[PDB]
Amino acid sequence: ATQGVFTLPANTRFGVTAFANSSGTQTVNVLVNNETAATFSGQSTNNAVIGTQVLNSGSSGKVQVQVSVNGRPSDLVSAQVILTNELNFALVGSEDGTDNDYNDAVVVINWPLG
Amino acid sequence: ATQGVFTLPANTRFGVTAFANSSGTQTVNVLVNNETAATFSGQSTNNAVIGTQVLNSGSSGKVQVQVSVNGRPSDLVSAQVILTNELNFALVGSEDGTDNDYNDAVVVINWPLG
Amino acid sequence: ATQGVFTLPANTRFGVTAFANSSGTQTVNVLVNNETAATFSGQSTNNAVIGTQVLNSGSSGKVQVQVSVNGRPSDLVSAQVILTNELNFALVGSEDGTDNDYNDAVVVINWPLG
Amino acid sequence: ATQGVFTLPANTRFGVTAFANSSGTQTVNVLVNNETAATFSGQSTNNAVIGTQVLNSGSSGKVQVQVSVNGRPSDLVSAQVILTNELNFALVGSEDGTDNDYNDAVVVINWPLG
Amino acid sequence: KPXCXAXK
Ligand SMILES: *C(=O)C[C@@H]1O[C@@H](C)[C@@H](O)[C@@H](O)[C@@H]1O
Ligand SMILES: *C(=O)C[C@@H]1O[C@@H](C)[C@@H](O)[C@@H](O)[C@@H]1O
Ligand SMILES: *C(=O)C[C@@H]1O[C@@H](C)[C@@H](O)[C@@H](O)[C@@H]1O
Ligand SMILES: *C(=O)C[C@@H]1O[C@@H](C)[C@@H](O)[C@@H](O)[C@@H]1O
Ligand SMILES: [Ca+2]
Ligand SMILES: [Ca+2]
Ligand SMILES: [Ca+2]
Ligand SMILES: [Ca+2]
Ligand SMILES: [Ca+2]
Ligand SMILES: [Ca+2]
Ligand SMILES: [Ca+2]
Ligand SMILES: [Ca+2]
Repeated sequence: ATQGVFTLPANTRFGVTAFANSSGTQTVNVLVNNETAATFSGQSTNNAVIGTQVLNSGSSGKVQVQVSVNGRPSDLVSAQVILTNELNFALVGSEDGTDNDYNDAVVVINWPLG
Repeated sequence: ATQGVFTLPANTRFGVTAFANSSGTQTVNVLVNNETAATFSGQSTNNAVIGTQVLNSGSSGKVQVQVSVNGRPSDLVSAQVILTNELNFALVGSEDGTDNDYNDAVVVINWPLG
Repeated sequence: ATQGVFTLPANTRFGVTAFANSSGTQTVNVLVNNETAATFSGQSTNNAVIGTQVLNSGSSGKVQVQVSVNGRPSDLVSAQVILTNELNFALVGSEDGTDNDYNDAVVVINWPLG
Repeated sequence: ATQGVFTLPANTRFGVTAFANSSGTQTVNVLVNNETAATFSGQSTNNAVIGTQVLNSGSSGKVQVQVSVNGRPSDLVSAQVILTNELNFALVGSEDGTDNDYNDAVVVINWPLG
Repeated sequence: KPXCXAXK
């Protein structure tokens, strides 16, 4: 199944933050309606924050996370969780290698903000 | 029900990261086996990453998140989610007022690292 | 925080299924737009299904689960999870006593159907 | 990533319940420790409970859900969620065709029981 | 097909 794709409420601000846990340099692209809205890059094996930004889901609401390591797309796992019918998390893990820890880039999207 | 308490596997490194979305100054305390392991604070209505840290769950694996505003504990909501039977997120929202957006401090714990 | 309340898409069918795990007779009420749409009562310590039904979210989309035992409201915990940006689960646990297993009545809401 | 495999605590009873939403007949097999422990089959477009059973996770705790339609494996999506650090749900969706509703068989595993 | 259930 498709992973890393989330339908947010249209025209809504959201936060996106990425962490790295890999020997490979992670490139995280956050797309809004298939256009790159933020790009984070960095390397860490200690969960360093490699980027954080506030974006808007825009007129379509469509948000996608893509992760690559030196031009090779990583495999993604994802889900959305809603707490108290209000607080939303869209969560992504990714795998660039063979150990299947799925933490090589970890991406957290949260809304609403403010 | 109790919220903001999570049992991690013993002696496991994990990330903890806090975001602020409120006019009130947030204070986030992270306790590992009932000892204060991290304290973050800040004030943002735009999802500032007021703290991020790598901790170790220690001998018991007990992790507790507390949130307060100028000494007033916020009401917490939380859950843990596991993707592909391996990638873990422990999630906390909190409410310091009356609008019930539950985003006033948001805390994400993630493991494994590395 | 409020628990057991979920906003579904309007005019959408959903499944609701209740399981019992307690010495006490569980009564599960499902409200749609603040009006009772289904009620299930039964007793089991072996996860028996005490009711399962297809309901409509109606023009409002507001769904609330309440649980009581011998007339006393149980404490609820709940969350919603979305898989592959499509498949929705609204989950409720409840506690009628002191052991805090939160399984005394368990309610699973799923959509879409068909 | 692998889907439909979950590590439960050892020697723990759990419930497993399957729903159908498809024109195709669903076959759900539930494996514990790599042995088939329950099997359900049926056709519904209205969320029928095609089976529910109580199983023991045994010494391994390894539980796998497989879904097929006339012998053809469906594509699975899955996650595990924990409420109040105690109440566990392992969730599976499956897709037997091309519309990607992922509800064609839905499987919910819950523990603890009793 | 149709009327006897034949299909998928
Ligand atoms: C490359 O060595 C593999 C890569 O980096 C490792 C240190 C580890 O984080 C692994 O999960 C990742 O795929
Ligand atoms: C006022 O202090 C309330 C407070 O700050 C608002 C800007 C908003 O974030 C609200 O959710 C928060 O409780
Ligand atoms: C005891 O009566 C309390 C009650 O029933 C038990 C068998 C157990 O299921 C417990 O969780 C429930 O609260
Ligand atoms: C076969 O026609 C497709 C199949 O059954 C449909 C009624 C619908 O439930 C679809 O999601 C499923 O894949
Ligand atoms: Ca890896
Ligand atoms: Ca890694
Ligand atoms: Ca608030
Ligand atoms: Ca707020
Ligand atoms: Ca109980
Ligand atoms: Ca019980
Ligand atoms: Ca389908
Ligand atoms: Ca279907």
